[PDB]
Amino acid sequence: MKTFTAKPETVKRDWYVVDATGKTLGRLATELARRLRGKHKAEYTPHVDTGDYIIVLNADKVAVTGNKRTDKVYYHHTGHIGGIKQATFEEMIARRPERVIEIAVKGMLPKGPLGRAMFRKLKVYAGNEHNHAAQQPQVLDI
Amino acid sequence: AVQQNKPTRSKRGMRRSHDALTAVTSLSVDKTSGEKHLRHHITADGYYRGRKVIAK
Amino acid sequence: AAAAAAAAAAAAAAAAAAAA
Amino acid sequence: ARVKRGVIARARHKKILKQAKGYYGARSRVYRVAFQAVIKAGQYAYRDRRQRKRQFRQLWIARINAAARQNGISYSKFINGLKKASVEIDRKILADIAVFDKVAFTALVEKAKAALA
Amino acid sequence: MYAVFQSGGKQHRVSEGQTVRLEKLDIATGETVEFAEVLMIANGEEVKIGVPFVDGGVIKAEVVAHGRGEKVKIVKFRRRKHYRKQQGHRQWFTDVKITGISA
Amino acid sequence: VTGSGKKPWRQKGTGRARSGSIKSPIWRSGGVTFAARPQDHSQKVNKKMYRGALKSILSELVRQDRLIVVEKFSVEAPKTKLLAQKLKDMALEDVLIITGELDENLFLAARNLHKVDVRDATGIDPVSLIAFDKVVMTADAVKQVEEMLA
Amino acid sequence: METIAKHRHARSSAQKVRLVADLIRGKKVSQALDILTYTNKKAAVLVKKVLESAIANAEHNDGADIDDLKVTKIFVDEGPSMKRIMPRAKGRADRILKRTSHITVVVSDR
RNA sequence: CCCGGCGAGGGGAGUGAAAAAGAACCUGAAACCGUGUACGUACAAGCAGUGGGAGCACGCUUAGGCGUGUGACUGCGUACC
RNA sequence: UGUAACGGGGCUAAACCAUGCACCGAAGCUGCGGCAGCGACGCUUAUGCGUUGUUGGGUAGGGGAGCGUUCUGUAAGCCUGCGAAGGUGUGCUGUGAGGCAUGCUGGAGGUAUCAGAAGUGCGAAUGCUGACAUAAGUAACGAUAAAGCGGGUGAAAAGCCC
Repeated sequence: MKTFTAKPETVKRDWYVVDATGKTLGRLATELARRLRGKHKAEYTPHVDTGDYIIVLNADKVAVTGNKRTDKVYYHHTGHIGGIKQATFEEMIARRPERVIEIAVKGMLPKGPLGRAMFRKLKVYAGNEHNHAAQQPQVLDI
Repeated sequence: AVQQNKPTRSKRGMRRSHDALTAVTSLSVDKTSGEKHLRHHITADGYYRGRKVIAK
Repeated sequence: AAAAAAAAAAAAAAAAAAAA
Repeated sequence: ARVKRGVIARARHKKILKQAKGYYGARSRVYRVAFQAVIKAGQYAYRDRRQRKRQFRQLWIARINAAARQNGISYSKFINGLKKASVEIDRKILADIAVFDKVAFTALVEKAKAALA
Repeated sequence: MYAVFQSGGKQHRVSEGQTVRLEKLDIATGETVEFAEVLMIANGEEVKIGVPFVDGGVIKAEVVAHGRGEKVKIVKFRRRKHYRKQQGHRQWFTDVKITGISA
Repeated sequence: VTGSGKKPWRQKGTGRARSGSIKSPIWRSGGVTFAARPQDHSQKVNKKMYRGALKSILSELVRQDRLIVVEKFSVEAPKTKLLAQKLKDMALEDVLIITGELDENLFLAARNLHKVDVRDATGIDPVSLIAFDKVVMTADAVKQVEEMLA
Repeated sequence: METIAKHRHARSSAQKVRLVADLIRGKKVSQALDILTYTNKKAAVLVKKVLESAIANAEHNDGADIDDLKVTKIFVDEGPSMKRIMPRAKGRADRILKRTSHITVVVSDR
């Protein structure tokens, strides 16, 4: 009847490192969200923090196929006037490749606080270099 | 205008956050007047740095 | 400790109908 | 034979208000808006009373899923293995026993992978 | 320390020597009632079974009283109507103390 | 009401109250919509229910042996210390002292002590039998009690 | 010591008297008396009189020191409101209150 | 008697069985408004509660993993007539 | 008004069609514990019981059962100053209305049980009265005929007296 529960001292947070080259857009993000949600590990449940750090490599070589290299719309609106700020996969890569992963995870994570804690766990970089190897990411490129 | 709706108690104490008098640490001492006086003004016996201004 | 208080009943209307 | 309406007013109120504590602002203070509150309160209790056995029957399923995933098979394939095993269904709540002993859970897994097979 | 068994409207794991308060079944205060519908053994020695039932073991336990439930207030209410019903329910309970897995 | 019809608004134009009156019953003055007055509270009850009662009630004291026929319980003089001993010596209290017979010193003396009141055979009713449990009557009283009732 | 202090029927705007409890809440005596007399408000010289009287009982009524008195609790409670009327205008009058307080100083031990 | 303006008012001191019985005086609720203590709360949107539920203070749960108070977070949930 | 003619992310199969298998999913259905209504069957007598069937979403509406409050009767009876009612907290309890026990306050009356009668139960009527909020320390402080100084008194003077 009565259960184990999570506590943020009874979940040991972990460093993982995930590919991006052979990986494919939104199908990399479901791997992020998956891990984030704590259904890759022993737990109680998502209902408190279940995040656990995880790091993409590039964000430039994530495949978007031919027909969304063509145009995948991304919308944004600034709440002013006529508004509207529009970018494509492409214009994003111009302008911080990182964003094609931040927007992906955002709408695959609920509301504010626990997605916003669970933004902090995921890191986003452009280029496959490591730059934080010192807090021992352990392989999970797979 | 004429308001609508009843503000909550919270919303009162929230405005009254900013309401209060500045604690100047009013009392102060000169070596010309050891009195316990408000600085940059009268000591209550006319002095300011010494020198009686008062005749009343 | 005297008290005197009445009630009021006079109009606050002055404004005129819309679209007859 | 004038009846003064007991003290029965703010005595039957006195119940509600004491069972209506803990509430931010006038939600508890005011008798009107601590009665249309008390209604809604009970309504939810009664609502969620059944939602208990939903939200747990999500919580369980979730975690049985993760467990088995890491090991071998999927959720679908698993559960249909406690089934195919017979009296050892083990419920869904108590299908999870992996919290303090993963290998306790893992035995069912392996046993069930062969029942399926 | 697991071995689940039919407790009727529920089933329950074994906690060994530690009291459990469960849904009322039957039996007057005092007296032992045994659950030989035990259908898993894995008491930390990792003695798995997968088959229907455990033949030859019981889960023994002593009833240290039974009693009524506790009240929670049942309103069935429909707004815009004229309808409320208030209703009290408090259940009943069997307690076990547990002494089982005895061969 | 001691009020009047004076109207505390001059129709709509203002919204202090929809009431036209200070002779309303919902007012501070009040009025009350179904105000008390003279009302009847007397019931018929047949003469054969009346007798009917005092016959079942009679024949209930008998089954509960508490009906006492003792004679010459009349008192010689106003002095209630004689009407004390009359009950006491026969180990009675809570009495009616009910007889059709006429002794006025007996009616007078019965008035003091509120565990006994003046009762007569011809004056007979239920409630008085029922409360004042011992029931005291002369041989003559019963003989008359028959014709009066049944 | 422990002594209370009330000036009941203080005519004074009560939201304003609340402001000046805070001003010297728990900051010893013998400088908390000085501040009031050299700051703003005539609420200052109304709670001031209550203050030096609380002290004076903490003297004479047991005590002998202002050296070991801290103004532990100081509040002010809403006092009886003085009902009046305002001819507001255009045949409308309103009960207009001369709002009031019970100035309460409570000095204790330091 | 004391503070204060031979103030008001209050505090003491006695009166009294009681003065939270002190004259606005019986008992003095409730709304309303404070003060203290414990706990919570300053990146998070919505009938503000409810189910789950972490952490914390208390009663230690006075051996026991519990109760009381609170409720981060999270699943629900559009007031009443 | 801004994607807003996939819920959204996102997706090139996670789409779409066909087939098949598995699982999820409700207050449904089943399990378990417990309740009540009617019908029936046995036991059995105002009787009431057990057994069993089945039923129990519910406004308008009809019927059927009760609680409580104030009073009168049962009451110079009972309870109570070794502390009633009411107020204010808790535990226990009942299907519920509620009740019961009890701590604190309080300083006196209150009333088992059963029955009788009602000004008999309140959130709503721009209800009514009374109390106190709210906007708020906001608006305004009643003339655009300006006051300023120095004395005086008094505890305190911009406004008063001179």
